[PDB]
Amino acid sequence: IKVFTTVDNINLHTQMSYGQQFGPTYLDGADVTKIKPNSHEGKTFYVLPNDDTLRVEAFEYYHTTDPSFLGRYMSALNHTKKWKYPQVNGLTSIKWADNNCYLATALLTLQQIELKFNPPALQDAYYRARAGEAANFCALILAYCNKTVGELGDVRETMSYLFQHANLDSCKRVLNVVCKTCGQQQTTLKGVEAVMYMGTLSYEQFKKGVQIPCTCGKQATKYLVQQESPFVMMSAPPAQYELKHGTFTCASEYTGNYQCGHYKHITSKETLYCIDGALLTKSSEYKGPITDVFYKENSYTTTI
Ligand SMILES: Cc1ccc(OCCN(C)C)cc1C(=O)N[C@H](C)c1cc(-c2cnn(CC(=O)N(C)C)c2)nc2ccccc12
Ligand SMILES: [Cl-]
Ligand SMILES: [Cl-]
Ligand SMILES: [Cl-]
Ligand SMILES: [Cl-]
Ligand SMILES: [Cl-]
Ligand SMILES: [Cl-]
Ligand SMILES: [Zn+2]
Ligand SMILES: [Zn+2]
Ligand SMILES: [Zn+2]
Ligand SMILES: [Zn+2]
Ligand SMILES: [Zn+2]
Ligand SMILES: [Zn+2]
Ligand SMILES: [Zn+2]
Ligand SMILES: [Zn+2]
Repeated sequence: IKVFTTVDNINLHTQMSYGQQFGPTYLDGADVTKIKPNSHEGKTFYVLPNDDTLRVEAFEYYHTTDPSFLGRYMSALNHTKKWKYPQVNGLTSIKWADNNCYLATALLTLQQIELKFNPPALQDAYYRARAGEAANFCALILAYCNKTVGELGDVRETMSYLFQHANLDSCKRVLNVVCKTCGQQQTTLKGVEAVMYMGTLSYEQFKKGVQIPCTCGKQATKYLVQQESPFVMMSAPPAQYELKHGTFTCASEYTGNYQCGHYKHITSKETLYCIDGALLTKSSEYKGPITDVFYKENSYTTTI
């Protein structure tokens, strides 16, 4: 049966009654390697790279040479295609399934922050996600993050993985630490390290100064001097926090114990919204266990 095989669903290649024929083969998420070619006449078949043309084309689309990627990608795709993606306040979320709470919180965050992905696979799926088709994008996140369906995940970890696979070259951060004995030292962060900070949740507290230790046991302060990024992520261990409307963009809510809780998404619009997969809850002021707060920026210069 004359059929079409592909590695990226972009460049298509036109190739008896699948392992001996093509190797590991997939058709819409399902592993058909142990099947025989009927209704599968002319359909596009995902195959593993086995020639140089497909090996080089696989890097053009996925920017990876790991032979496990496609297998881990189609393995996650079998579940994500069965997931439901409701539109909650103009945003695509995921109904609870296979411990996808941290994935849904990451999907809502990405729809509200500016990010340009370097791999065309992530970028092309990023556009399809905002439109409503978030299956191919959720599976790709699991593949790039080396995570599997059902495994427990962390929002700060998953975002950090994606941030490295994205264009944050123009993102700079000029920090200044001063010591009561050593003196004043200036540091500059560029890329993924310039948009993230684990420690405090308040962007204003980062500007006013945060107490950190130097080589000397004496306490030093670290304050932000210059920031040049479309957004910043502020992270801290889960504690109680009051989120004021208009002072932030979106925030992540973790409830439970280490590697044992449940993630919830909070966003700021005309009023504070709380998304729990397919559920919605409004509030004027919010207070709860917040672990990550996202703030929007463009250019900031300190007064000190
Ligand atoms: C869900 C999940 C999946 C994977 C995951 O991987 C991380 C592994 N890396 C290193 C490969 C982590 C998490 C997770 O829990 N993250 C949340 C946000 C989190 C939660 C907590 C936290 C709550 N209560 N307590 C108390 C407690 O546990 N007692 C028994 C009293 C601790 N502390 C944290 C401290 C630091 C960072 C995150 C913390
Ligand atoms: Cl690369
Ligand atoms: Cl499922
Ligand atoms: Cl869950
Ligand atoms: Cl990349
Ligand atoms: Cl903001
Ligand atoms: Cl949970
Ligand atoms: Zn070709
Ligand atoms: Zn790349
Ligand atoms: Zn499932
Ligand atoms: Zn990678
Ligand atoms: Zn010193
Ligand atoms: Zn010092
Ligand atoms: Zn208000
Ligand atoms: Zn959960």
